[PDB]
Parts: sequence; structure tokens; C-alpha cells
Amino acid sequence: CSPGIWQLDCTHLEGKVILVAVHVASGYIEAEVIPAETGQETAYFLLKLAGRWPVKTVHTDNGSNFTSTTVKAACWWAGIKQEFGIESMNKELKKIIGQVRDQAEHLKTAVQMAVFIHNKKRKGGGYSAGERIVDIIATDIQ
Amino acid sequence: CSPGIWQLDCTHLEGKVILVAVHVASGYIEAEVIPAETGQETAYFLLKLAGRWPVKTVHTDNGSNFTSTTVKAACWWAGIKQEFGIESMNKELKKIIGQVRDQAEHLKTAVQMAVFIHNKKRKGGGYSAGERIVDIIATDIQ
Ligand SMILES: Cc1nc2ccccc2c(-c2ccc3c(c2)CCCO3)c1[C@H](OC(C)(C)C)C(=O)O
Ligand SMILES: Cc1nc2ccccc2c(-c2ccc3c(c2)CCCO3)c1[C@H](OC(C)(C)C)C(=O)O
Repeated sequence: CSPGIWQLDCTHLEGKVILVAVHVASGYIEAEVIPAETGQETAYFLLKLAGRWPVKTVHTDNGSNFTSTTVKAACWWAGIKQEFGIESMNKELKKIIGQVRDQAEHLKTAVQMAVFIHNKKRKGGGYSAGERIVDIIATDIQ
Repeated sequence: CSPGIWQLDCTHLEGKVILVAVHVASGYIEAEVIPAETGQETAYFLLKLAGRWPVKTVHTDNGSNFTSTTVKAACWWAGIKQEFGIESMNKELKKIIGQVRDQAEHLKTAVQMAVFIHNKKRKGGGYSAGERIVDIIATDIQ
């Protein structure tokens, strides 16, 4: 799968909104709890994501997520295109969030604990998602 | 320089607070505009950072940044130690922020544009910071 492809969705938990990005090739995730499910929050999240990784295309399971002018501006500026030509991790990450939830006060804190647990887990049968993304991208540079 | 070492500081711009993390070995940056210069914001930022990269030690130019129990809890949970045994990028990133500032409404938007510009720049004399971090970490896995 192309190293430049990401998937972005929002899930809902405890009346809050979790924006989840998945690097499709590796299974690596990054997430944030956002104060509203809005184009502006999506646009801002995409700018951060694009500054870190070489983001070429983004897919989502809710196409209307990407109609706002604010999202279109962020994909224009960062040189991102929509991927139409294509988990849920939102289940497995939700599973981890449930497992750690009582260990933190704020949902956002549990989310980041779950991201960390997910990305560091050896998928032995055996590198972790965090190891795979770095390998996939580094290899693609060369 | 060790691949696990990061530097974290806050700068101030327009009465807001910018938390800046630098991966010392590569020059890669990540940043966020935070609503207050507080231990809780620092702790939360460290949890996100640690879920993405293999963070072993963190340095800062203001040691009192790391005294709060909330920061100590985040370094405990994520397995991070303080680096005492050690730019400013906060100048060069501030320079880029100034260069793009009028192109965005919100300071936070300009910050992320400046992060993106910084990380993608070929340092030809020639890989970018974003390319170096991924190479440094991938190589260290192997
Ligand atoms: C509100 C809060 N108050 C505290 C008071 C004293 C000590 C720790 C905390 C923590 C905390 C910090 C790191 C951490 C975990 C919890 C749980 C394990 C991972 O590391 C939080 C957390 O909130 C912030 C992260 C925003 C500070 C939380 O939601 O519980
Ligand atoms: C508030 C705001 N309103 C808009 C209305 C219409 C079109 C775009 C925007 C943008 C925007 C989006 C992406 C982007 C840039 C600006 C500037 C170039 C990089 O990409 C913003 C920005 O704010 C958010 C990012 C939170 C939406 C901003 O601060 O200007």
C-alpha cells in the first residue's frame, strides 16, 4: 500500500469527539480529542499531520468530512489530494481506551495512552506500528 | 547524538504560548499553541510525543518546566527520563512564523505552517529534518 496514504475519521466517546488518523501501510495512529466535529478542526489537524509525515492522499469513511472550504484550503496548501480509490481501528483503539480509562481523569489522557499502547505493540507472528511507519517512510526516501 | 533525545521549551508570541519540541539529532520539530504555560499542558504534550517517537530523555532550557507532579507522572508512565547532560530553533521557527504570519488568521495556523516549512526544507550543502528523523530512528531499530 502506498506510504503516502492516510485514513482520517472521527469517533464519539463520552459526548466528546476523537479525530483518528491511521497510516494505512503501517497501522500507526495519531489522534486528538477535538472540541467540535467541524471542518476547521479537521483542517488544523491535517496541517499538523502534513508537517510531520509525507502525506500524499487522505481517505475517510465519511466523505462529507472533507467538503468544507477550510479542509480544502489545508489540503491545497500542504499539497494533499483526496484518496477515493480505497479496521475499523476505531474499534481496537476504542478497546484499548476502555482498558485504560479508569487510569486517567480526562478522556483525552486515556486516548493518548491508548495511542501509545497501540503504536508500541510488537505485532509478532514482529515489529510495532511505530517501527513500521518509520521503516516504510525511510525506505521510501531511498 | 542519541536518537532518543528531545528538547522541549515554550516561547511566547502575541500573548499566546508555543510549546516547541526538537528532536536533537535531526532538527525535526513538533509544536502546539497551548492555552496556558502549565504542567498539565506539558504532561499532555509529552504523552502525545511519546506515543509517536521513541522518547528516551527530554531536555529543556527552563528546568522548572519539569517540576510539576503532572509532568513527572507523564515521564513515569511513558518511561521518559530527564536529560541533564546536554538553536534556539525558537529563533529560526520564529523567523518562519513571521514570514508566513499574514497568510493565516490564527497564530496556531501560522505555527503549523512554519513547522511544515522547517521540517520539509532540504538542508543541502542535503536531506530535510523530516527525512533525517525517520532515517535516524529506522536505522536505530536495526
Ligand atoms: C488531570 C491530571 N491530574 C494529575 C494529577 C497528578 C498526577 C497526574 C495527573 C494526571 C496524569 C498525568 C500524566 C499521566 C496520567 C495522568 C495517566 C497515565 C499517563 O500519564 C492528570 C491527567 O491529565 C493531564 C494529562 C492533562 C495532566 C489525567 O487526565 O488524569
Ligand atoms: C480560520 C480560517 N478560516 C478559513 C476560511 C476559509 C479558508 C481557509 C481558512 C483557514 C485556513 C485553512 C487552511 C490553511 C490556511 C488557512 C493557511 C494556509 C494553510 O492552510 C483558516 C485558518 O484556521 C484553521 C486552520 C483553524 C481553519 C486560519 O488561521 O486562517
